[PDB]
Amino acid sequence: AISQERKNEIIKEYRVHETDTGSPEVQIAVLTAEINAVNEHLRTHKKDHHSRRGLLKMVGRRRHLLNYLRSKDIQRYRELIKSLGIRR
Amino acid sequence: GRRRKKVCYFTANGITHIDYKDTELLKRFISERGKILPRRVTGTSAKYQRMLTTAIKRSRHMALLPYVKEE
Amino acid sequence: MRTYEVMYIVRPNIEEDAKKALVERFNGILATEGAEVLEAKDWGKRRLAYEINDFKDGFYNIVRVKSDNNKATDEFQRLAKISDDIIRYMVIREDE
Amino acid sequence: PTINQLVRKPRQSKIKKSDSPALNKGFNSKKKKFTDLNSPQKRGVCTRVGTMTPRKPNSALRKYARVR
Amino acid sequence: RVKKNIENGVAHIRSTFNNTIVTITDEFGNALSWSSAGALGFKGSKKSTPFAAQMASETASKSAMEHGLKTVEVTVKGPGPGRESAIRALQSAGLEVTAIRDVTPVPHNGCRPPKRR
RNA sequence: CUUGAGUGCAGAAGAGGAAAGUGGAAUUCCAUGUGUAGCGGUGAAAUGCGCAGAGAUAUGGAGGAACACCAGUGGCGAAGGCGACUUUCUGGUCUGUAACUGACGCUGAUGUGCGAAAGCGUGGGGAUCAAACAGGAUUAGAUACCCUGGUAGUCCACGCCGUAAACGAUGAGUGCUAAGUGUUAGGGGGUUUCCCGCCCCUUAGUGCUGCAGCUAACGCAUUAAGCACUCCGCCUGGGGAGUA
Repeated sequence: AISQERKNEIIKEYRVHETDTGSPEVQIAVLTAEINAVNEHLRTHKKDHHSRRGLLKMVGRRRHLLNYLRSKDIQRYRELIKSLGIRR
Repeated sequence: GRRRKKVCYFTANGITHIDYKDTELLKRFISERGKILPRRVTGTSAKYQRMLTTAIKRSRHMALLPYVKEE
Repeated sequence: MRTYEVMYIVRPNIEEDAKKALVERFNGILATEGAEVLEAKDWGKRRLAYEINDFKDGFYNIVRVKSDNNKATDEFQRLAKISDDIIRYMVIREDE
Repeated sequence: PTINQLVRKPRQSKIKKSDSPALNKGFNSKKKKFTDLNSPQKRGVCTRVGTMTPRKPNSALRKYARVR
Repeated sequence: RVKKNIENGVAHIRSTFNNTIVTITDEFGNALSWSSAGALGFKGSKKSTPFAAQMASETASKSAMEHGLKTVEVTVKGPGPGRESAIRALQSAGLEVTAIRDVTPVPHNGCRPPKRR
């Protein structure tokens, strides 16, 4: 859907400190999983407008988080985009 | 204001109910004509008012309530 | 991942025990998909608030299931219209 | 407007058009080239003369003529 | 079959703006007898005069009691000004109507009817 | 560094979306049964329906239609619009939250999606409704309208459609600023049995009166049309002509 289960599952790893709430690496992992799920929904919901707008904003915000991870960091970004395979 | 109706009848209920388990509370929720005693003259908050109304309208669709009731 | 309830009105005209086998087989075809079935219960005899075809009486059955969008609501929404001894249904979220 | 869109724009005025189409000789008598001559006067002939009538009460009969 | 003799039928009352078609029925039910206000001389702008409804009710009620009947309900549909007066003169006309039922069953946002007027 | 942003936990939150199914009263049509004599629209009616049953009835369905109340400044939305029920698998709502990387933010040319209705291409439906229409009043003429029926299409599939009063002709976000005074969800404190009962503080919106302010006036006025800020578009008399 997702809920905090898979969220925490995929944040178990990229946390600079395991208590962090910025450092979007784990967060962009969550966003990746969630946009995948909503795209499955979109393939299920062929016509609408909510999935379109939601994917627009979500993927854009995650893109900007990556851009930050490319400006704030230089290796974490790439290592994500090769591991996560998103926003390369 | 505003123009809702009496509350605190939930002294033995709340916050969310029922949906259907007491036909008698629904007897007092809205009118008996099939028409709906409005939130203006029912009272509970639009969250609970809306949920109770969709409960009763389902009961209508559930045949637990008549969609329209005759006399 | 979600939760989903369901009501439905099994009818008085049909045989009570054959319909009982039918509704327990419903409990099967609902729960066997990983559906967190909680309880199914029979209202018993009652005057319908309004009949649909000829059914002055009828029985009700309610289920609670804590499950995603694709275990019971998907499958039985179709297995309900094929269900002919029964007049109607109402699947809902599992919150009451 | 915002400073940036002000920059990427000229804030154009509402410059008028001379309601007197006074295109004087300019390049009329060579190449027939249209030329905005603003001359206060050109020489030329009224090939026809006429007289439209005004309405009442002031029946001040005004006379016209078509000119080149 | 013709006029199904019961002592408690339903007197179906329609009173349009250019007709008052009012009839006796049963709860079974079926139509037995009626009359139209336009049919009864009141015509044109008069096809639904209050006394047109009154006398059409007279016809229908009279036929109802010669069917053999004392009590009767009223299915009062066509919206008219004189149909209620018709009802009153029927109650006083030897009929024992006790269920005054002016019926205008609205559908549930039923399909858009002929609306223009 | 953090609150903004993030996201973090706890909740609260729903006509939001689109797919699917379920019901209902019933437009209309029609089955059956009864039943007239007229229905019929009017000034008269014509017509048009119709005596073999019209108009009407009661029993029965059909199709398609949008869903009787709620409904409200409820709400969702960014709008179009979004209300029968349900689910689909998601989009969004906020209270609190401070979880802590550490500005990650900003509106947004181009681009660009989404999107009343009609119309329409195609392929179906057509239940109404319905232009045109004609019968036909009316009157040489009668579509003029008052009829009767029916009518493209409305309605289903996608496109074309992308347009409107989509209007608040109030771009967005920011944060400040008397009040009274509600709401819609929150929360807290005390208050008391759940204070739910009260009050009050704000959370975030949506009120009415009104400080100041400002508007030609109108009025807003914490939700400013008051104060300011980055970012969009328009407007340039009328109209000519949204038309070429």
